[PDB]
Amino acid sequence: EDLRLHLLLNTSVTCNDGSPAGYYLKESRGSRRWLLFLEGGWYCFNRENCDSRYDTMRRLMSSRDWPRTRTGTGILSSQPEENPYWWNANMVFIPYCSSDVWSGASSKSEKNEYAFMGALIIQEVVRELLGRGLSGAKVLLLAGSSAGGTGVLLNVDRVAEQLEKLGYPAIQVRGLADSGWFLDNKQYRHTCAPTEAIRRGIRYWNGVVPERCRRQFQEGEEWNCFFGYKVYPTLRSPVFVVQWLFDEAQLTVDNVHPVQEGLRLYIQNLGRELRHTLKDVPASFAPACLSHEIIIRSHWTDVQVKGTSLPRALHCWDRSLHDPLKGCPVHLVDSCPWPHCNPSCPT
Ligand SMILES: O=C(O)CSc1nccc2ccccc12
Ligand SMILES: *[C@@H]1O[C@H](CO)[C@@H](O)[C@H](O)[C@H]1NC(C)=O
Repeated sequence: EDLRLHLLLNTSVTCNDGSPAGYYLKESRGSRRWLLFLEGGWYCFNRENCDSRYDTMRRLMSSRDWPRTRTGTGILSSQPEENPYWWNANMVFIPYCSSDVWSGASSKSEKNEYAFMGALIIQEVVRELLGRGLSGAKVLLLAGSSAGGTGVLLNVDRVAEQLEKLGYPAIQVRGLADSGWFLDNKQYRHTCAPTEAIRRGIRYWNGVVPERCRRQFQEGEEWNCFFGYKVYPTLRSPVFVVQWLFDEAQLTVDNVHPVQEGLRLYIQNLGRELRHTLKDVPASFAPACLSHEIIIRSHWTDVQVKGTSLPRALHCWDRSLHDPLKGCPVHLVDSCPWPHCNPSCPT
């Protein structure tokens, strides 16, 4: 059940402090399915708050203290009872140590105290995994939670193009974005809010975004591509979107903590706004819960939207991509308007 750590052989691809990045691997011979999960954990957009993050969240900025193994949980689990969806797949857990929402491509030098290479970590991991079985893969599912979910949206197309120009058009690259579908909305009450943090982060990380999204918003406005409802329509790879309607990180950046009318309308409008952004997303799972992340939580099989679980919804999504399905829905968005109106929400 354990995934074994492999630091990157290309030591030029580093975490924030210059230590090498890496990945955790549990191989599954006899399986051409490969799951590459992107860890979340917020971000940092200037020297000062990155220094604070280095004091108290150093494992998200450095590999010096990483454990040698890690137990696969939820969709990374290998037992069918915990992971009905992809229990037999090759499991990859990519630690989040770049603090850049998996967007940076900047090395640390005399002018940069930290390296932000999240976009290069994903590519270098994919490159070093071909020699360990990925070259024979049939499906590469790029998954991620929180900032890792947004990292899927930023990197799923880049993963497909890298394998294309490397002589592997048979590997079908897909994305699974969990809790990374954020809104650049107005805060309930008025450090940089959210939309200004990404604006400064891109310049601080020299972050990169999907090409077609970059061409729409152009120079100075690439921060728009960090938000799912604006970057998703420009992606070519199939992406399944998992999003709590009332995400805790979304409420945090909205300064939402007996609910009076003003806050009630704000919460119900947020749930409404998120539903609207998913109306055109065919493969989606959006329960009306106040929570954060799901796909690597051990009890991720418990939540249901309209009677269908997330593992089943992901199974139906696989079927839909096998070249319209009866009793196998892929678009599952709660309609009720308040946190925990879905009885299967976590407690
Ligand atoms: O990683 C985590 O737990 C939270 S990440 C996060 N939160 C809120 C808004 C964001 C916007 C853009 C990108 C990431 C965002
Ligand atoms: C290591 O990674 C860097 C940055 O992505 C790249 O420029 C370099 O060519 C890589 N080296 C090898 C041997 O792959």
